[PDB]
Amino acid sequence: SRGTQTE
Amino acid sequence: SRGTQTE
Amino acid sequence: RKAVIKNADMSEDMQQDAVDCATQAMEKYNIEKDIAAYIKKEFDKKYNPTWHCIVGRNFGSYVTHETKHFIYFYLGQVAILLFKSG
Amino acid sequence: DRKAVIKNADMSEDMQQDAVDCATQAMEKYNIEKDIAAYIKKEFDKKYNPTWHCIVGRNFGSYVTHETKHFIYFYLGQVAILLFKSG
Repeated sequence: SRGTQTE
Repeated sequence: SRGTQTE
Repeated sequence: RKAVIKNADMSEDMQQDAVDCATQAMEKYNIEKDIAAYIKKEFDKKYNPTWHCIVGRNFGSYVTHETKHFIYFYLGQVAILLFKSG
Repeated sequence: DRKAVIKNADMSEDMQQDAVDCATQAMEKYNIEKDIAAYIKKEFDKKYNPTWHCIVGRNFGSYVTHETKHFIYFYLGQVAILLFKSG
C-alpha cells in the first residue's frame, strides 16, 4: 500500500 | 473494465 | 459537500457508506492522498481487501473492478473513485 | 510537452521505460485523460497479463495496493500517470 499526490 | 473522466 | 453519484456497481448500503466515509475523510484532511488513504483503509477493514481510492479535481481513469464493488462520485467539485480489485 | 519524470516506482527499469513509451504513444493519439489511461491499461494487460489500472490527470491523490514490482507513478509534461497491477 502506497499513495501519490500531484504537485 | 471501465473509465471515468472529471468534467 | 453536495454528494453526487455518477457511476456505481455497488449495493445501496455500501454506496451510502462510501459517501459517509468520504465525507468524514474530507472533514479530517485537506490533502487528496490522505483523504484517499482514509477511505481505502476503512473499506479494507469493513469490506475486506483490496480496495483502491483516487480523490481529485482533474483525472481520468481506466480500471477493472470486481462485480458490485465500484463507485465514482463527487463531493462538491472533488471526484472520488473507489473500487475493489484483488 | 511530454518530457518524462519518474516520481515513484516499484518496477523493473525496462518495464518503467515501456510504461513511458506507452504513455507517450497514448498522448500522441488521445486528447482525453480517460482515453490515455485506457490505452495504457489495455496495452499493459496484453503484454504483462491482467489486471492493470491507470489514472491520468493533473490533480489527484491516490492510495492503492499493488503487486510487488508492478507500480509506477510518473509525469509526462504536466500530466501525472499512475499505473499499477492488482488482481
